[PDB]
Amino acid sequence: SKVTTVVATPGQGPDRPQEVSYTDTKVIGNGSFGVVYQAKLCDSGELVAIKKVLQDKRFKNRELQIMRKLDHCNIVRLRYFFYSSGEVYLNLVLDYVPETVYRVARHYSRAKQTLPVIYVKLYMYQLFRSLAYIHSFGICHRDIKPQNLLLDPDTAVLKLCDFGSAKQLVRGEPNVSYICSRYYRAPELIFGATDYTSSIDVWSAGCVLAELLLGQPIFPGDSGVDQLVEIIKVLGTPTREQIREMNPNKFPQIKAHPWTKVFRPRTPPEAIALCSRLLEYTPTARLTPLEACAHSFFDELRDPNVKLPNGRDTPALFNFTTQELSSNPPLATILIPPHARIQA
Amino acid sequence: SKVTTVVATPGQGPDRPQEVSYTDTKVIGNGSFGVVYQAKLCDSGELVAIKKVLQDKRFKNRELQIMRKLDHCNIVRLRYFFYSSGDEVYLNLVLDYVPETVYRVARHYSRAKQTLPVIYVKLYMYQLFRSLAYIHSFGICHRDIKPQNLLLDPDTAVLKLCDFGSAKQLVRGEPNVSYICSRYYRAPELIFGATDYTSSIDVWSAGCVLAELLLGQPIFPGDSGVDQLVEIIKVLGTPTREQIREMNPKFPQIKAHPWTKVFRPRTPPEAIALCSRLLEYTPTARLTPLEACAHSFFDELRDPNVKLPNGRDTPALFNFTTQELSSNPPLATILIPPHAR
Ligand SMILES: O=C1Cc2c([nH]c3ccc([N+](=O)[O-])cc23)-c2ccccc2N1
Ligand SMILES: O=C1Cc2c([nH]c3ccc([N+](=O)[O-])cc23)-c2ccccc2N1
Repeated sequence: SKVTTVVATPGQGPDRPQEVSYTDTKVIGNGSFGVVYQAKLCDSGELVAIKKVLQDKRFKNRELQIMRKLDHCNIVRLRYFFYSSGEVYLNLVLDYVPETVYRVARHYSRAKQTLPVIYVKLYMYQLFRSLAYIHSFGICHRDIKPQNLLLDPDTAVLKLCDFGSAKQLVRGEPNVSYICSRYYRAPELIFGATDYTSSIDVWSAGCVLAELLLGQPIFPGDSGVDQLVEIIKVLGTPTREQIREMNPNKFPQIKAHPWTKVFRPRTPPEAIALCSRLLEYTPTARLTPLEACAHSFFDELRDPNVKLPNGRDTPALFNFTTQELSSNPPLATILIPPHARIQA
Repeated sequence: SKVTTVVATPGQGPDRPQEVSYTDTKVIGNGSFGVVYQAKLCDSGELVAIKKVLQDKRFKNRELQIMRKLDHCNIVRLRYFFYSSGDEVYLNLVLDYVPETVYRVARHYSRAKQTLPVIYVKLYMYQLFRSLAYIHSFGICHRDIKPQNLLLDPDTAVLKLCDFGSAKQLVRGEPNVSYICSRYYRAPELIFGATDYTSSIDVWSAGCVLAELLLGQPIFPGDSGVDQLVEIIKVLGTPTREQIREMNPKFPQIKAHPWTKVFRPRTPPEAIALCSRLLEYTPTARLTPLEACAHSFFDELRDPNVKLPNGRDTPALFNFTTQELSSNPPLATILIPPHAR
């Protein structure tokens, strides 16, 4: 079988060129930006994904510069990056994860079942950790959706991926409002706001949580108008002031439709509570990623005896860094449970 | 079975209600605005669709107001309208029922690995452009042109534009929301968030429907606006800074993909030519609905001997009114062929 050898720059270490060899190359994605292949590293035999993008000589690649400064257990890792031609192409060698929340959720959905809540807790918590981390650098993902949430079935580790839309948001600087996928767009983006903040990622994460609980997207619609109608059916009509906070300079008025009426009976009240605090019209009213992690809905993950259904221990959930906690250090008293603090 | 009698107001003419009875009611759709039922008029036996929408009684329904004013062979007709309740009040629009949609017809061919015969692409697109020329002559923009809102009668090949729930009279200098129009059919200026767009957004949408019928699939798919723009750039090429200015409100620099390379071989050159004149970055550069009708791609419909594959004659295609031609009267010399009475 064919073996390709390239010389690449390490994704995060010091600039020490490495000779990398991979085989069994095969396509696994064709997203507008470029091609996403899967390959097998000759030596270790580990699987990797290679995102190949056309590199504009005009400017430096934004995804690459962002990926180079990230190092977190819940963010897909950039192992190496090198250029080729076959025309100038940037290749990003990333860790390959077997599943996605999108595929897992679809499997349960067409089997008429919902994902056990223990998994909803583990997945959402890890997503909020990854967001707390990138937001601490002022970086907004801008495309949070089930397809960009990679999962390892056995360990239950979740990893945020695809930073092709990510960007450092600077106060006072305008940003395009046409990023983010259909069902997951915050109201301010639908209204065309250009001064939105990182809280749009929080709205998107809230849509993912509601979707895992419901078994289907919570705010579907092929047009922004249809999406807003679904949002209004649940949150109610926006006050003129809330519309002002979403920013952008006439819908059939409806009242506060209980969130308890939204999900099936049995749904943990804490899950419903969390959704209501994430999916808020006013962007400043939504919980921050870190506050979300500290929410009572995730208390079970902080119990000393918690275990995965398959018997294994839960993945690392409390190894927080100073960087991660910077938005609100005091939260550590809740985020790091007593038993994770025993010195032994 | 069950018979329902209401006192309904005729869609057109003097506001004079009459008793109307209907039977065989059944849900046939669930839209965001409201349920859509089918029913049979007890007198005529004709089938009708009834759209029920919650009515904020302190204001006049815009869809109703626009519909009461429209009368065209290629626009679904508002037969009657009436109110009912469930302390909540509903406006019920009694519209003519049409058996098919371009969406369903196209899907049928698509999953059978075939494409709709071009004679139908011509008939359907021409009728859609006639309906657009008509509503635009009143300054009304549909704002949601897509396969699902194009009704079809299989036997006569008559097409009727429907669902005016997003339609609005566009007034120069007045701002309009940019979040109307469905995903694959949104003009670039809407994707960029323009608030001063014109009726030409309907033309871009119609161009997307034409390309889709020729291709067998949507031409500018994508779950985010960014993805949609990439697909648009792959075909039209990168927008000049000026074209971006005309659309109003950091992309790679790809060059124009020859339109002929876009469709399968065999595709009529005129079809390709029409698409390129509809799908233009600069909104003022796109053909007007009336100019589109007069395009050479539709010449076959103007041939005296044209017939539908099923042997029947084509539907009415030349009965233009002064209102319809107002944007450019001289086009009548092309629009109404010599043989046309
Ligand atoms: O590591 C990957 C690569 C990968 C998947 N989806 C993605 C979306 C975006 C990107 N990306 O690099 O941007 C990679 C991936 C994907 C899909 C199915 C199964 C496994 C899986 N895993
Ligand atoms: O006249 C209708 C009503 C109807 C269809 N689609 C629609 C989309 C919008 C509206 N509307 O009133 O807005 C009515 C309809 C539809 C669908 C399948 C088969 C026939 C058909 N016919």
